[PDB]
Amino acid sequence: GAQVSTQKTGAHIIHYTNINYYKDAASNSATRQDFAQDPGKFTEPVKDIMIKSLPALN
Amino acid sequence: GAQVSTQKTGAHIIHYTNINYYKDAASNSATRQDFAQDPGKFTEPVKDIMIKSLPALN
Amino acid sequence: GAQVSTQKTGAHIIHYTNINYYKDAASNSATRQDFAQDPGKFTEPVKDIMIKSLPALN
Amino acid sequence: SITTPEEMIEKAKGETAYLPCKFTLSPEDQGPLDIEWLISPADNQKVDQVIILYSGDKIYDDYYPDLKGRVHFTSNDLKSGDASINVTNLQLSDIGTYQCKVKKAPGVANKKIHLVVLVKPSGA
Amino acid sequence: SITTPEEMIEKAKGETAYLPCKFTLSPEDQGPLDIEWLISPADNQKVDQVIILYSGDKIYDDYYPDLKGRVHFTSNDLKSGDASINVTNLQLSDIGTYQCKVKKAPGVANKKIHLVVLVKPSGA
Amino acid sequence: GLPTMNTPGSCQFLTSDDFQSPSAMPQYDVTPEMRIPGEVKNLMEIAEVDSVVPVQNVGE
Amino acid sequence: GLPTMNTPGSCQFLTSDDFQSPSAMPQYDVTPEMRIPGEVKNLMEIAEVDSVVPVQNVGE
Amino acid sequence: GLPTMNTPGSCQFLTSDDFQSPSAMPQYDVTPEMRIPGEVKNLMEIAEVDSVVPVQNVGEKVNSMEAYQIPVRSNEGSGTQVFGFPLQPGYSSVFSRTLLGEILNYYTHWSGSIKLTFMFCGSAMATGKFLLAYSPLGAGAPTKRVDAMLGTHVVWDVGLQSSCVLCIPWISQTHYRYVASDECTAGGFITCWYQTNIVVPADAQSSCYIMCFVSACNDFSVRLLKDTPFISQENFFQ
Amino acid sequence: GRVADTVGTGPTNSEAIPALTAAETGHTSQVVPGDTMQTRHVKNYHSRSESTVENFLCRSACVYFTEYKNSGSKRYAEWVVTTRQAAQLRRKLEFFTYIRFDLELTFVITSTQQPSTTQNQDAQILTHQIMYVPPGGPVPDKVDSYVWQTSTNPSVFWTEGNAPPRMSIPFLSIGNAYSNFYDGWSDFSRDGVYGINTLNSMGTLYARHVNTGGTGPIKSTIRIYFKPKHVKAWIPRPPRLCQYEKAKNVNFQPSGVTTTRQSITAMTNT
Amino acid sequence: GRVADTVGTGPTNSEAIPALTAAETGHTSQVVPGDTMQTRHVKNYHSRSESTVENFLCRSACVYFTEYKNSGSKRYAEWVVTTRQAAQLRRKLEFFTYIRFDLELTFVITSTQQPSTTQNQDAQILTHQIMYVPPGGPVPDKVDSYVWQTSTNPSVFWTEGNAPPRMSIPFLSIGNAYSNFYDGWSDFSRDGVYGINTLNSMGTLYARHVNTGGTGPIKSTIRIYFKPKHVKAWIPRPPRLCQYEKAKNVNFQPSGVTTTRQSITAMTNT
Amino acid sequence: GRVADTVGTGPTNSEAIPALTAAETGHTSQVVPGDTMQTRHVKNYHSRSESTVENFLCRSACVYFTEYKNSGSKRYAEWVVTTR
Amino acid sequence: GYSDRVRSITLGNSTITTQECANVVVGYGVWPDYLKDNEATAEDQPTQPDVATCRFYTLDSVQWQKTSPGWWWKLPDALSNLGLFGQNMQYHYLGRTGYTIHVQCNASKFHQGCLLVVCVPEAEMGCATLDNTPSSAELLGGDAAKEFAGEPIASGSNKLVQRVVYNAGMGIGVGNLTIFPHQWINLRTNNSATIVMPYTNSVPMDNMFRHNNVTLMVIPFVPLDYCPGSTTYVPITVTIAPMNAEYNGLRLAGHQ
Amino acid sequence: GYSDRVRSITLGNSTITTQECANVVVGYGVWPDYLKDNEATAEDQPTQPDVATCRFYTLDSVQWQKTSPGWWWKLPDALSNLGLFGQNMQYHYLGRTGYTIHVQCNASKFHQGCLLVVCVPEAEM
Repeated sequence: GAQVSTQKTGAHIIHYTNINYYKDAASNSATRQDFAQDPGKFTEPVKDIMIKSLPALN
Repeated sequence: GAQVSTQKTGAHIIHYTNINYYKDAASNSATRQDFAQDPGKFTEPVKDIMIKSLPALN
Repeated sequence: GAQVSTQKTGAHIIHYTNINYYKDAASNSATRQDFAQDPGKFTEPVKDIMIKSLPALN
Repeated sequence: SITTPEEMIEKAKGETAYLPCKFTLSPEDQGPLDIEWLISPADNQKVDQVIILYSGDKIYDDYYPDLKGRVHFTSNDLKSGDASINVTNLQLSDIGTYQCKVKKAPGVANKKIHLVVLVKPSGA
Repeated sequence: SITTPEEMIEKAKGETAYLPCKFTLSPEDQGPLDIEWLISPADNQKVDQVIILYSGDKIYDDYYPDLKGRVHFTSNDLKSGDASINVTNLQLSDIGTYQCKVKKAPGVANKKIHLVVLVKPSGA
Repeated sequence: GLPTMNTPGSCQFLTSDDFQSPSAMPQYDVTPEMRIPGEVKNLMEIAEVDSVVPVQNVGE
Repeated sequence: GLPTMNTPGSCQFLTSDDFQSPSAMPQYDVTPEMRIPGEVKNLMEIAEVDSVVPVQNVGE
Repeated sequence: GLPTMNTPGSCQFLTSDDFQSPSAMPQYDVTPEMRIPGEVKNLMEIAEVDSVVPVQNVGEKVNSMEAYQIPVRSNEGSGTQVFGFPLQPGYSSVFSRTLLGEILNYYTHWSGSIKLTFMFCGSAMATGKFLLAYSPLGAGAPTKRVDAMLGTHVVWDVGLQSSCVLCIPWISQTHYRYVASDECTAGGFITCWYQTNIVVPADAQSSCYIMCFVSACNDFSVRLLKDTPFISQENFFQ
Repeated sequence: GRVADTVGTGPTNSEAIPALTAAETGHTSQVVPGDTMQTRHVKNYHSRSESTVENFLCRSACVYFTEYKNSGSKRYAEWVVTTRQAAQLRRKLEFFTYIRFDLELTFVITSTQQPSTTQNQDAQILTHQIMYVPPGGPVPDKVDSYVWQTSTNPSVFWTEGNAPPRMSIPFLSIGNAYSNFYDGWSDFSRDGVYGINTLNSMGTLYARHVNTGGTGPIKSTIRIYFKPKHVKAWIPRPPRLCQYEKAKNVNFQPSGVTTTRQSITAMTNT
Repeated sequence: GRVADTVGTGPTNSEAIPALTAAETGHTSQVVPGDTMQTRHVKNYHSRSESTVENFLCRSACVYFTEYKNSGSKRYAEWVVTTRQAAQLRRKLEFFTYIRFDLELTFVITSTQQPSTTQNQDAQILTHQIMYVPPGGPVPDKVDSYVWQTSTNPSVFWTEGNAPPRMSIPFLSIGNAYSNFYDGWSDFSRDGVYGINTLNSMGTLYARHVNTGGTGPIKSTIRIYFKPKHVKAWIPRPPRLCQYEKAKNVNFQPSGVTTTRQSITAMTNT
Repeated sequence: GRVADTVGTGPTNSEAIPALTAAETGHTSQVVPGDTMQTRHVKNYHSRSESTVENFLCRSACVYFTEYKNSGSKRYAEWVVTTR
Repeated sequence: GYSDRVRSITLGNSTITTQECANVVVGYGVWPDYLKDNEATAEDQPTQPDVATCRFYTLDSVQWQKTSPGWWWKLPDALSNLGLFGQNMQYHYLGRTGYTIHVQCNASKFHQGCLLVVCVPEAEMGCATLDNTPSSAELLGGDAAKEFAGEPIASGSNKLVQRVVYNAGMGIGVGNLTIFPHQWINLRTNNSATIVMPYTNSVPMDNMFRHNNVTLMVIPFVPLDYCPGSTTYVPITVTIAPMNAEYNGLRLAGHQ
Repeated sequence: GYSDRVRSITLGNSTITTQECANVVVGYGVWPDYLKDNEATAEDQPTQPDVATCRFYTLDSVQWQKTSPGWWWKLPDALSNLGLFGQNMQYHYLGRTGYTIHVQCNASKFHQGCLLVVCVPEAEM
């Protein structure tokens, strides 16, 4: 039950193979390819949306 | 996800297998079978093509 | 890209597996199962065929 | 490293020599800064003698009785890249080779200045 | 290696012997060239004594008081493959076995010449 | 035995390695995850937040 | 790491072994083969050729 | 554990090995590639470019521009020799420091044809004709024009087209020849002779110079990488 | 990858002049033997695979080595990473003006017991630490420093007797290629050291003994091997003629363009 | 691969004379037992697989060994690569006039401490370097030479206790086959050494200690093993009768064609 | 995982005031260079993969070390497990 | 009719003609062009002046004597004081350009001599004093040509360039300079050389005062000769036109 | 472009070039060729060496002085000691050949003079 996944490469795709050997998830290798982001909870945590081209206070 | 490729052999075809083990491209093995060539940028870098059977200057 | 081939066995068939690991043919293992023969170039190198039941010279 | 590591300077007795030692740091150089000036006199057979030191945020004079009070740093801010020194009231008995050593690990650099002092003030 | 590594040469007193030592290099031989000639005399019990050397672009004579000024290289260009020598004004006291040693790493070769000098000039 | 050949790098400990390894605690059942506010996925999410500059950093 | 176990025979050099090995000369291009007369595939091909017997092998 | 058995070669470091290995810098994002002019894929692309031959490499002339100049002049006869050297493109001091030669000295074997281009650099009023000749080995180098004429050769007539090409074709008993000096793989001889004279009017210089260039033909190749004998070192630089 | 065949040609008498050209134009002639002589037809099978830029550059070379002891003054080694201290690899790289590559690093570490008067020496086995400090990172000033903690610096630990340690490094430049040559300055006033940039800055390597072994003195040596991989290169150059003098500049002593022979018709070297 | 069966035959009375021939013609008779006697039918299953040229040649053999020390005069070993210094493999190869093969090289390196007066010996583990210099490459003249930098020469590094080091070499000739015999010269005047060509030139091997170990003296020995692989061979020859004398020529001392017995009817050897 | 491109903008004369805001609100402004100057268009390929929380934290570090002897007083080591 | 010896080249308000030319060498096969969106890194809108700066500038002439070793010019710097190309260099952090280079030298059918004309990317030169590196005044001629020497420059404790011609100031063999883009001016064939050079660098744009990325070199391989009664003064004259010039990072003028 | 003043002629392993030529004269309109079956009389199979003998041989040069009357060369004989053409002449009773003759003489735009170059069948003197 092998899994094939893409390697990290440069810009101007090539693949690699993995097979889990052990019975616990905590034995697996690291999770290095999680590139999701969500900065809007720290920037812009305001109740009323603030449209950038308008005055902030009116 | 194995890749099969041809070995270097003599003239007067036989194959080999590879599987990438690591998560970065920089971990892969060397690229030894790139046999493209393009000498016309160093030889013949002239604006006007020069037909070999003609005089070069007329 | 595995190759399966027959093993050497006795007379009165069982198989084995191989996979090439390297990029040059000179890295492969020996060629031990080439059983062709052709002794007629050393025995009988005569221009006129010699039929065994006849006299050699007539 | 130091800008011009090999040079020679000619001055006259009574004048005061500027010995330039200007350096530039690499991004790898992250250790503490050390600056040493030593001397090898021409007349004398003593060799490789410290005349002025700078380390751990402060200066140390008083290493060469001969240059007592006549060797100083010329910059108000040494660690910005200037380790030049002034020698004053020059006389013949100091003609020699001065050496500037700058250390900031991993980087190490040195510079040799050959000071010639002449009788008459004249570059011929 | 050297062309004919074992030979014997007969000459008469007063004549001058040619000792051929001609060699050929292999493509592997890329070290510097060394050429040595040594001697084992018949009359005498001294053995393996250098008479003439060539190394590092130059010749060295003056190793055997007996052959002083009477042993020379015959080629204007030695490193092209010629290490032959001339001995001159031959007399009985030099009859012996001469040895030619050519070195150019990895390669090493030697040649033995047995020089016989006879009273009368005659090959019988 | 499958015929093998150890390459250079065998038995080294490289601190940025990413290998599997046996767990010392077989079949242990981790505490379930909770929905906690303010989850961070990327350090740049922090960098994009404003903070106050000490411009007048002179003496005392 | 795939869990493995070395068997007896590990790290021996047996002179009649048949193993792959890395070439010291990557991608070298061998001289092409020529058709040469008298190719030999098997030593028995030699044995089937007649040769002269020294029957009178007595003294000098 | 999967039962395994280590073969000979285990744990060696062979400098021409080609194995994977773990990166010390996981997920680092390389700078994107740029379109830069002059990309090189193969060293032969360099070998096929002409470069200037130091034919007159005699004495102190190697410390000046005169090493690249071939003297010719108006003679009081004809058929005398202009130059000669052997076809030893990696080992002859004539050829060893050209582009072709410098590449060859990283290799053990060479094969293929070679081009020698000559450019006459006298005044426009000077005329002349030259014989350029290659003589395969086995009989030694020619000493007269009438012996050089028997081999492969070109008769160059100097005019509006200023340059002439002698092709040295691959004529060998072996598919390859050694870069080092070796008599079993001797290459032969290259010579140049006055076919007629150099003739000038009055008030034009009667001495002139030719220049020579070398490059590889499209049939040329090299084998078996090695270290060059040209670079060396006694301590690590600083 | 193959080389070109030879077309067979017969005799000729015409206005076509393939062998006459004008080198003034900067063009290299494309002549083949069939242009100037009768030739047979040849089926050439020779290949050009051993002279690709990758195969030309992809071999391990020792760029540097140093020593450190288990006692005394010099307890660790320190090296700014560069290709310009070893002649053989520098010369090969400087065939090209600009180049991209990844690296495979291999370390060859060996130890030797030093003469002493200490009796009853029963040393245990030695482990070694090699730390790589990127540029800007703090550096150790003693063998027992918190820096060797290596929270974010990659380190390899290695015990003597095992296979040599090895790791890969990606193309690491802030520029789009490494530059082997730089005709300029880093300071905008051009009053500084000439030829210095930071497009090739790669960092520093530190090496130490983790344990001291036994009561006797021991000196170790670390040799560093670079193998380039995945190579791209641009703008070929004349190969270096004069011997190298300095690691940080191109300074040379003048030398003749080749070695000499006796005369212009001489068939041998001198 | 099997051998031929035996056809059963009965009595005969005819003009057919299979057993009478003429050896003058150069032909070897194809007679089988059924031609000259009554035979049963036999189903033969025997095979000829162990006498293929490959199986006959493909075993490891020691071609050469030498020694080097950690101190003193001879600090490294140097060997021009050849098959002609060890009798057993030379003789097997010289069954054939021309032959192509690849090689597998195995090295067996072992060390021994030498007698001394030095007290307190606590030697560390020894690593070894083996360098292969193709023909034409520069060679080391001392154990500490820049040549050991090996930018382009293949080298193997190996630590004692591990498995023996091994590498493959392709067919390496400039000719289309290696020649075991050469009836001629290298110089066109035939005034040189006879029997010398460069179709078998293979290069040189150098071996050294990387570290010295400890304070005591240590001598090591390197044994070199050749195994041919992927063999093709042509033009069989009579096997070598006389003992070998030199490595670079075929020179021999004459000897009888076999050993003797007492009389022409004697049933035992002498 | 990629970073954002740069939109090319030309001159402007209007009531839109992207560069004036009120930091009192706790909001961080979302301004980009095109709001306050003329810019070309840029195709940015840079990635943010090396600053994920995982890649930021997943390296080996020595948290503690100690010693023990084969004879004498301290024959074993003992450590309460912690990162602090 | 037609002849491939004549040529005209027009740029901006300038035009050059020639009646005895060879051909035109184009770089490494690459014609110059503006930087594209998918290779840019600087975000501001670039200025493209386009006839004010892309035009022929003629430099000061130079005398070919019978013993002349040769000349060189670093390219951004040679034009740095010259017109609006110079002004735009002075007011911007970043710049990008190619070039059309044209070298002129006429003489009679009775003179003889041969010059190599080469355009060398990244011509980092050596100092006579092995520990030092050469000063700016030694390397940068600044609209005046710099001269090679005939013999090695003596070592002192100076900052002079190691100037000897047969190593091209670069520790190489000068006959191998033909790997670079080049032509020959051979007095019996040709009175002009023309090279079109694209932008070359390891980065998309660069500062024009800090870094000189190409160097023109002109070197006599066959010396000038003639007979008495012929004209003795033979000058060489260089004209250079930048192509596709762009600038980024506007600020106050200067270089420090 | 093109010019009818340039010419190249290749035969065997030899080639000749010229940049100031006139044209090429062909015999009496007849190009050389081997003898045909219906004109042969000798019955044995002929040898045809074909590059070993069909190639350019350059003779010894000659000085043009202001008073030179002129020169002549008998053709089989001029080449009779010269290469494998000479050897094949020496070993055979019978032979048959044509020729390509090329005469070279350069001088400056300031010299003047005029030579006739003729090929005379059966020049009995």
